[PDB]
Amino acid sequence: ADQLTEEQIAEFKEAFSLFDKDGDGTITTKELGTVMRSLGQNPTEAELQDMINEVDADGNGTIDFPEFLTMMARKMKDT
Repeated sequence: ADQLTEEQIAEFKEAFSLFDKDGDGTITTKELGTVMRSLGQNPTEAELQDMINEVDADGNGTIDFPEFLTMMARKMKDT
């Protein structure tokens, strides 16, 4: 299940909404670094490339909404 407070989801929606202007909820991997920067997050370039190559398995250059959300959960020290 989600491990994010419901109020945080409102902000997360507005950040993704400004970039998923493609119309069905997809963002490009070239702007992938930009959405996280708008949210105030700057991870290592090594992590940036790795989180992209795990989900962009078909190399289509697009990332769907739940994939990006999974990666944002996966980078923490879980319990």
